[PDB]
Amino acid sequence: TKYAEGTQPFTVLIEGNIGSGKTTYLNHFEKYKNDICLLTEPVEKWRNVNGVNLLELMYKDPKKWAMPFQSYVTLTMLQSHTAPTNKKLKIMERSIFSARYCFVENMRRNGSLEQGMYNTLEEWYKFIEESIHVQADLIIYLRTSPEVAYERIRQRARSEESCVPLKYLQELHELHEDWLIHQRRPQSCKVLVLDAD
Amino acid sequence: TKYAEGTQPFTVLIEGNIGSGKTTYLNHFEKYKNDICLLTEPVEKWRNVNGVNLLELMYKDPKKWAMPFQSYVTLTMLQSHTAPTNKKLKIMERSIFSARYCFVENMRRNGSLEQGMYNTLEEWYKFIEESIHVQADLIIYLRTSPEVAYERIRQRARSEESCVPLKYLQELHELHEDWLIHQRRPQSCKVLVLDAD
Ligand SMILES: Cc1cn([C@H]2C[C@H](O)[C@@H](COP(=O)(O)OP(=O)(O)OP(=O)(O)O)O2)c(=O)[nH]c1=O
Ligand SMILES: Cc1cn([C@H]2C[C@H](O)[C@@H](COP(=O)(O)OP(=O)(O)OP(=O)(O)O)O2)c(=O)[nH]c1=O
Ligand SMILES: [Mg+2]
Ligand SMILES: [Mg+2]
Repeated sequence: TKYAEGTQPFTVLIEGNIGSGKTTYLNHFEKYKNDICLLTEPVEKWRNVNGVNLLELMYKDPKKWAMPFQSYVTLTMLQSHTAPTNKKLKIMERSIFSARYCFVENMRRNGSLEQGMYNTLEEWYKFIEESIHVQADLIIYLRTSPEVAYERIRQRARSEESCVPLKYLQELHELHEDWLIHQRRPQSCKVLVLDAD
Repeated sequence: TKYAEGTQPFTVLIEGNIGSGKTTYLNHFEKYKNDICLLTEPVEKWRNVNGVNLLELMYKDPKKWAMPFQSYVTLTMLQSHTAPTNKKLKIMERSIFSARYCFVENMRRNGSLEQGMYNTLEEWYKFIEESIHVQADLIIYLRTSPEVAYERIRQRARSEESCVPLKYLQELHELHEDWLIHQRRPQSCKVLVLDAD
């Protein structure tokens, strides 16, 4: 019997590249706060971990900070996945699955995460699967081109993202495609594709 | 309810400094193994995580590797704490508590863990406490002098531990005292103190 098992409503995960408009899309649901559990913009947690900006530290020095940063992403997603609600609907920006299948995998490929750091994160994912219930009934995938993602990133202008290269977003885009369109990853529930260009 | 709640027998934790004799002490129960769940020598997991020696890497480069290493230590302890058994007694070498209250404390103090890494591990520890059940009925404390621990470490001669100085063991000793003697930490059930010198 897993933690939070049987405590969760029908759950929708809002996914897509950085700057695909996940927060914008979820903002339309806000007037319905009373009926829907909305867990949005988890990045604010990562930018301020009791005063520490892990997002900043990660981009400045990935070979040292990518590991703690992803471990903390994993935690905050878990907190949101397992958060109690009395409501019939929960909608989340991001999920433990995108952290794992896109970000962690990409950082393994680019060498930000050495094998040992990758292995530790992966062993955690496996234990989490056996011990903690992650409700997932629908994923809405905001599909975008890397060029479009890139312009939104620049317009929003997060200081931490000011050095994010187009190639990185191309890498992440394909990984979202692998996961949500080509079913290269084990995880499976309904996916609704939307054009966010 | 938390993961593993109501699944665990009376649980004994064996604690003490590096080289204090936890495994040696647990060896005395080997003939009772069919009636006691015995989880010994977790360092063997940390020396080989699919071929990666996390212990070795932590000691060669703590500013980089102490974080992922402590994260994996935490995981493996948790795997042992929550492991199913039909036996009426469980005895474990180490616990999540000594990893948190002794090793992580010391690595933060000596600057092996930056605030960001420290904060990440602590946020995990907090969530684990909410989500995962850790059975703890007795701690047996194999109390040693740092000097004797040092001798035993040198005799055993783990290559990973070749550069461990007496000062490090003195530091850990006072953190074991702080927790198990002075009780300046949260719970810790009853403690039975043994002279392992
Ligand atoms: C989920 C996740 C985000 N990140 C980073 C990428 C971004 O710099 C930042 C937030 O990314 P996103 O999770 O994509 O959030 P966003 O607000 O940028 O998305 P949108 O514009 O569609 O609303 O965190 C990781 O490094 N690893 C991760 O696992
Ligand atoms: C539990 C723990 C151990 N360690 C390290 C210290 C040691 O080098 C190694 C194993 O230490 P110990 O957990 O003390 O195990 P041991 O086998 O050396 O003890 P004993 O001789 O009493 O049987 O792991 C950490 O770095 N962090 C931790 O949280
Ligand atoms: Mg957003
Ligand atoms: Mg031992």
